[PDB]
Amino acid sequence: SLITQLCDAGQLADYVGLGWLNAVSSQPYLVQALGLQPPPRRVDVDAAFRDAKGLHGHQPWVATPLPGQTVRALFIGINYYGTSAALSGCCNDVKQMLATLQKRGLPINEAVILVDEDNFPGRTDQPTRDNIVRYMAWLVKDAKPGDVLFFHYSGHGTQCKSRKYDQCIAPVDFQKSGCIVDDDIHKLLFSRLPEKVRLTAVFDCGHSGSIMDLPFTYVCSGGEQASGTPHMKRIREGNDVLGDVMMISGCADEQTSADVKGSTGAGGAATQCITCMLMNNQSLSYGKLLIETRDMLKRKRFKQVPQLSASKAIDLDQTFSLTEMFSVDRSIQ
Ligand SMILES: [Cl-]
Ligand SMILES: [Cl-]
Ligand code: NA
Ligand code: NA
Ligand code: NA
Ligand code: NA
Repeated sequence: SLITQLCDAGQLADYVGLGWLNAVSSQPYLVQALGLQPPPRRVDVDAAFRDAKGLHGHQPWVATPLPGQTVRALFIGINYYGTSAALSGCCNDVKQMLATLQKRGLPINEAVILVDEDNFPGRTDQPTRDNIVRYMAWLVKDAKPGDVLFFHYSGHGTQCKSRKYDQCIAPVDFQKSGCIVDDDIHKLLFSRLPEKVRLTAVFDCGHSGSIMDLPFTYVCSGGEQASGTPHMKRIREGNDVLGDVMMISGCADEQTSADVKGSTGAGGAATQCITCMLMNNQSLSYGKLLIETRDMLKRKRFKQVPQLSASKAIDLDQTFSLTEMFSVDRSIQ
């Protein structure tokens, strides 16, 4: 059962109290491009699920249980301290993610936190290639109808050579162990969910645009209005995802600029998008919330606009949530 009292297993983290909601930067940070990488070691999903046996998370805070549902979460933040790859804001993104989920009362049964920041309360382990792979398997391995899964990554996205380039993420030990290709992330995180499981995945990568091979997407570009009726669009033939996967990322505005012939930051946009969506206390639809969120990113000088991708065409009139299955937009084949 979920721990419902602070006297049950002792005191738990108060991330809001450590200033992680209100007293850390929510501004853009600099993300230098990593550059083209050598070929990665492709994932053996068998070995991943084997290495995940016996892994577990911990309950990060007390909250009100959702009847008929469990919640599992994996957070990955990578600053690449001391290297040419160093990023200032990725572990801070995870701080804000954790504090926002706590503030809003998401009842997480088990969380795993992979960050390279020292003295980070609740840190499970280092975000190495092998840890990311096995804990991705951990997140999805026990999934049953009604379950809710949450995934957050803030770190480098880049390209790696094949054995045409692949999009990939860089673990903290990428220099030794190589990157993880988006196809393998899709196979670990998305492909192995059964029906009636809900996942939300947030990828905060300054230089990717990748949508993890999902079949439907919606970009909340500059010409969208609250008085319009947005829809997702199909961008890939075929689909191997049974569950309800929703992904938040940032991408370039698809509206063509009126500039003919200001300052921004590329880091932190996806995290601000999801946290802004969660902090809005008015039970807005996906569509309306993405407008407000787009406006926040342009106000705060982020380079990116919001991108929502999914395993089904979500009716954007549906109320945004982390916990509910999608209402399908039947107009999108
Ligand atoms: Cl619950
Ligand atoms: Cl609709
Ligand atoms: Na915040
Ligand atoms: Na990068
Ligand atoms: Na598959
Ligand atoms: Na700003």
